[PDB]
Amino acid sequence: IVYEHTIRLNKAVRGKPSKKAAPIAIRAIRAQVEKLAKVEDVRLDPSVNVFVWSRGIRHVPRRIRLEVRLEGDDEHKFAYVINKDVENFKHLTTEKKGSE
Amino acid sequence: IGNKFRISCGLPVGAVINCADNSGAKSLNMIAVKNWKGHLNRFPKASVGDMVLITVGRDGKPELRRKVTPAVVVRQRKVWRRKDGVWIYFQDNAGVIINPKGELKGSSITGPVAKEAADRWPKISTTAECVH
Amino acid sequence: SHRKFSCCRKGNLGYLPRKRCTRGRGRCKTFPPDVQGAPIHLTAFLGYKAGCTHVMRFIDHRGSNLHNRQAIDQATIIDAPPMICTAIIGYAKTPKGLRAVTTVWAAHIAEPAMRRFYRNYFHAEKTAFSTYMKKAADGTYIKEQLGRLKQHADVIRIVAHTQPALTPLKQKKADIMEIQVNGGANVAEKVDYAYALMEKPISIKDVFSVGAQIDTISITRGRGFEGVVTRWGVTRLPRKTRRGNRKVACIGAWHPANVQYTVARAGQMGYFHRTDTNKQVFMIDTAENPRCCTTEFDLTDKSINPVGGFVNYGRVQGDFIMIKGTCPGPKRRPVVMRNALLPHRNCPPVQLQWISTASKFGHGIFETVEERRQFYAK
Amino acid sequence: PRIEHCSFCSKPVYPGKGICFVRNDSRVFRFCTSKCHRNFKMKRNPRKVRWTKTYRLLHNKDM
RNA sequence: GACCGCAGCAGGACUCCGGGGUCAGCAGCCUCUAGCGCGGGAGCGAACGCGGCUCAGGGAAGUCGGCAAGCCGGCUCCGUAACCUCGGGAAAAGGAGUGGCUCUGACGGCCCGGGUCAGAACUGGAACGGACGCGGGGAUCCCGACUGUUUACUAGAAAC
RNA sequence: GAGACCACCCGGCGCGGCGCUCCUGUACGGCGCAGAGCCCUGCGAUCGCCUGAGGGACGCGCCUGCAGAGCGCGG
Repeated sequence: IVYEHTIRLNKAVRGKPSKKAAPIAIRAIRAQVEKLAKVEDVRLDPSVNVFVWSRGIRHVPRRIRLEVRLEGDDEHKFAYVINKDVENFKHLTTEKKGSE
Repeated sequence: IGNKFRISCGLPVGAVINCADNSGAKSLNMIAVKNWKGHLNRFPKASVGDMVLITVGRDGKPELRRKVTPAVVVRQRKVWRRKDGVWIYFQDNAGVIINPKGELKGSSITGPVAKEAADRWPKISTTAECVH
Repeated sequence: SHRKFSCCRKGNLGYLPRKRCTRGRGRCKTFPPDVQGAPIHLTAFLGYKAGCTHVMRFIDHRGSNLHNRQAIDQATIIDAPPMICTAIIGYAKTPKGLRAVTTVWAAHIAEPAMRRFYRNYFHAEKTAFSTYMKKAADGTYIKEQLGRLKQHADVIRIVAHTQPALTPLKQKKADIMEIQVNGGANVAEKVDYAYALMEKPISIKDVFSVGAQIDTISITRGRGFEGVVTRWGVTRLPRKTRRGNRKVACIGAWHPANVQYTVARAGQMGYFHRTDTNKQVFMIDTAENPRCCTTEFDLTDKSINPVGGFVNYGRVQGDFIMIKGTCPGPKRRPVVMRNALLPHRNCPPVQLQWISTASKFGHGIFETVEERRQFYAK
Repeated sequence: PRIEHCSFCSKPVYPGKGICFVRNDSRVFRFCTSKCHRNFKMKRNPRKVRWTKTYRLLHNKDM
């Protein structure tokens, strides 16, 4: 089950100090995946970390698209969030790739 | 003359306003405003059409200076709201020396003069070239 | 010693205690004088502030510099989804003071009104007026109860519910208000008038007329814990002062040994029930009419909706009342409008030359989407 | 309604919107917005700002 | 980074070697090498503080006092007053220019080097020391000629 | 819409799209006999067109996508 969702990180740091933007952004990615995944464990590929910090700790990209897979077993289902680089974030919305 | 609708007062006391008349004064220092009751700590304030007690600056002709003179502010840099909703402001703050009776001390009022100043004081209205 | 220079107190002690309003919405409290000789009229109506606008007006105020002259004023649109009566409450005048003498509820109470009864409708058991519906339905019980009101009641009130589905907000649960019935020749006529309005819609047009002045009641905009300088209006002290200049310096003398309630102290500013008064009703109309707010000079259909929608409010699909100036409260807040208790005698007559439907979101120059489309054309 | 245009922008000021400046040449300069006014007070040329009808005229996009 | 101050004490400790760019610079501002992430973290984004910005119109009317802040400033080129122990005053005051591109002259050695100084065009919302660095100025009066020195830790002075 | 914490007010929320409106001021790139000139088809600060463009939005309208109302606790 591979969810495909975009997240606007500009909307995430709204209300928080610019110096801690990228750390706040990473937390938002964990929290906003948890809402989609419905499972608590979220592990983000190092690629997701590099993208959020591409333009520094104060000017995180305005939007990031993440492909998240829910692979897990023995009740510890976890979501593995990767970074999908998109030229256009225009007509982009949840695009789950099937189930199980 | 008549009743003046409140306009934002842009020139506090200590303001120096230009002279718009050929009286021979160039700069007028606002000592006070006529009809002002005060509140503790509040400097007197004045706007277009209000009589202000002024003193002529050192640049002025000797006869005019060293005495308090009454004048009416005719131009105000601060924007003000007329009842119709018009917000109007002027390039400079200027005044014309006029006795409380309403006799101008000057033959001509140079430059634009505000409508409010012109209605309240009749002699300013005839003399002013334009009432924008 | 003495203050030396005379200065007034800062703030109205009448408006103390300055606490967040515990009452949920602005309450009518006192209602207009009955008169005892007028067509029976309801005296109040709830509204949700929709927005503010500009209205060009022609002034007929004799003796004023504005006579025979145009003016532009702040208007405040109060969205008015039509209310529905759900009950009638009668009140005996007792020595202790007005005390209720029983209320007769509607045979059928609407879901919005029922939603008000519960904190969570989905998880509740919907057990409201369950045995009441059976006791009524036939309606013989309702008439018997209404008859008890006719003899034992002197002040009659109508309970009414707003429907928030036809309003852009997410309240979903209804707001209930006891609107007084005034002016009828006698109490028996008053309750008869009430039965006709029962379980049927009431519109602002019936309650208030253009040209009348109404008193607007609502909870004010909340600023949270504020400093004395913002909350009570005091001076920011000299900027050469240690420990801060945003504080009243001395809060009392040696004696009285206690801080007096007069002295300004820092607390909650905002969310206060306040009643404004004598705001003239410029225009009552429905947004369903395309030409509802059109005037002869514009020559455009001009509905009440600004281009891009009211800001922090939405569709205003139904009827609306426009008041002169401002009413207490932020946009999206319930505001009880009540007939004036003391109207201003020398108010001019309202004739609106132009209304502004230019977008309030940003600065608008086009009053219709078609008008903005025409300008940008290609 | 009665309408005026910006002396700089050349867009119809709607009634009740805008600021009017009386210049020392006795010329009223009506300004639609604060931006209309600020460009004039920096004497920045009207014909080098594209949104202005003056530049629309120069491009010949709107004349 | 271990010394000395009761501490893993924004305290105090003497040397030696000292890259690049912008620059008059060993200045400020970013960087290569090399070091490295410091008595802890999360939230919320009240009052009030503490540092930092901006503010219409007026402008010291505020105050014991313009305290604090603001102005000014780099370079080139004009233009510089009273006064003077003739050295100074003086950067007096008071102005004008300054960017990018495209060129054109100057200046050596014997076709080979320097990159500074002039002079143009042309271009840009009416902009250029575009960060940074970096006097506000004048008129007087009293003391002490001056550079110096001074009560470690409330007087830096007209005192020595 | 309310707030230090609480409380208050409202609730199958929200996320991220799409229109509308608005902010700024005409996006990258491609094109030109633009361009002061210089020099070989090279160079060039810039300028005009595609473009009141593009980029952005915390206001509105909608779902077109994912979702969203605890047999959690207490009575």
